[PDB]
Amino acid sequence: QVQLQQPGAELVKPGASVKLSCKASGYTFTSYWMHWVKQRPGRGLEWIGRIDPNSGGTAYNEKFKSKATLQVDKPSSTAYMQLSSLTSEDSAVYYCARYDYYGGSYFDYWGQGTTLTVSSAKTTPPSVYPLAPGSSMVTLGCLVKGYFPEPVTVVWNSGSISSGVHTFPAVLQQGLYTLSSSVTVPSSPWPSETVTCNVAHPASSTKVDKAIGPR
Amino acid sequence: YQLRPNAET
Amino acid sequence: QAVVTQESALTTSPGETVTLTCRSSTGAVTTSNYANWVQEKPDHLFTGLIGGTNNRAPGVPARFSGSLIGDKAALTITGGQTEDEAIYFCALWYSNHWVFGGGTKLTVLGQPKSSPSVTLFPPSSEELETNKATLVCTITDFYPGVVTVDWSGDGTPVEQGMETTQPSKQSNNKYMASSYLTLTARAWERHSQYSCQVTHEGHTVEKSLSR
Ligand SMILES: [Zn+2]
Ligand SMILES: [Zn+2]
Repeated sequence: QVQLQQPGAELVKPGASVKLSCKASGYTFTSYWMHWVKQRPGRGLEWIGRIDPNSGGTAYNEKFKSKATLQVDKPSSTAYMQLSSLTSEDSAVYYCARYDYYGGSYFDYWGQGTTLTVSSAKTTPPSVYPLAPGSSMVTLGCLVKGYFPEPVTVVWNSGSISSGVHTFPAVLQQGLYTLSSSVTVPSSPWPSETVTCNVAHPASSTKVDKAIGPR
Repeated sequence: YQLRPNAET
Repeated sequence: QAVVTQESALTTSPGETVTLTCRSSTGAVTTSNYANWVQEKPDHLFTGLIGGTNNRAPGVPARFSGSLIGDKAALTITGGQTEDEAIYFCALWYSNHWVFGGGTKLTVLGQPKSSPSVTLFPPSSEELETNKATLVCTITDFYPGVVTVDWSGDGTPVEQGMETTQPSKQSNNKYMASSYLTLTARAWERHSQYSCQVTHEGHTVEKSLSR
């Protein structure tokens, strides 16, 4: 029942600043230190600093003292970290981790991290292309090419086909995302009966349905 | 080269 | 960063003992470095296990212990379990700041090795109409979760215009991944052989297509 909750993602433009939140529940907020860690899948984890909710006591990584600011709000039991003068280099997942300090010295519970994307790129709808072969059994796909920002939702036949499908994570080249979804069906249903992928990209108020036709 | 405990730890 | 280093990756089996280590570049890891060991399982699920070198964090399995070995910090897992397959991070204290290590990806053989299922997709003529060609190569059902995905154009290795996703855990606990090779329609009209090569556990496999 010890829990730390962090928003899933946040989009911001360079030069802006954000205020990440970490809701604490399941324990007495004031008797545990709270730490913030930055992760850029690429070159690991970096310790930002720590704040003592009880005394307001603060401790920052020298490399982050002009970049971050930590505080908390006791009544709501939530810790905050504001990042300023945002840049692309600030893009990453930010975690809040609960910390015990007594005759102890730990990091026990961690929130799940808020992935911050700092980019001045324009909202771009995805181009949905059918993935078919040209000679269970047959594997069909959908390419969701060049969109921004994330995310996009991919379903098959509105959610009629749920197993055999593999929706891969997005790769990013050029400041534009791309991913693809696969669904394997018996060589009987296709092309006999129909298979369709439904791609939704709310950010661009777009939605595309592609029937996968024989090649 | 850093290390140890302190009053910050 | 102040630089703590760990074993890149290690492999064990259910019921065995495996030990992970942690180096400080400054010198011998000491009790004053308050070694911390953290676990990261699929979908950024981080959990502290050990603190202050050997203090087990409440609500952590007894099979996890911490210590020093030579001039390094150690995380010992006795009687390894399938669920222990995850990434382990070391964290040392240097007077006024914490420094994490790169993390050790631990594999706990908990199931049979499963060869990769590879599918190569040609570019859609819809995408070809805009003048662009994208080759899609999906790789699924492999275990352990390490594969090397290479691209070839006319039997020649390709580095640029290619992105690969880091292996992903499937529902059935096996792994999956995908690779993309982007070309201009014109650059795709002049070459004939296109192949996605996947190396897994010392075994190589290819899926090719000739426009
Ligand atoms: Zn990392
Ligand atoms: Zn501290």
